[PDB]
Amino acid sequence: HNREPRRIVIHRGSTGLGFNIVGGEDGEGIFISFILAGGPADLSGELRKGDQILSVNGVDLRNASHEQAAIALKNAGQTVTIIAQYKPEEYSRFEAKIHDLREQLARLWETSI
Ligand SMILES: C[N+](C)(C)CCO
Ligand SMILES: [Cl-]
Repeated sequence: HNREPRRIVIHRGSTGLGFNIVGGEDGEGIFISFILAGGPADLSGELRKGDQILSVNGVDLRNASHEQAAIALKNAGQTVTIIAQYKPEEYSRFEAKIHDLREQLARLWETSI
């Protein structure tokens, strides 16, 4: 898999981008948790679950809060230029939050874009 940052351009009409984000803790970043089948992100075929979102329309999200990221993505207009970087090892830390909890005995804080 390409692990280097990738410049992705999504064209959408008047809908969401059709993916979910998790993250926003300091040092954590903003990750794709889910891609909706038939949404603009899916149809493009370029984004994946476990991608970190580094930038949207020239707004740096590498250390954004969850709310900052959600608002930047929702308000990005119809031509969305994303810098993404595939980091599945870092992504598995979100899966470990739910796993660790069900073991130490649950949903992630997640927004649909
Ligand atoms: C409150 N949620 C995080 C679940 C969705 C909106 O950001
Ligand atoms: Cl660019």
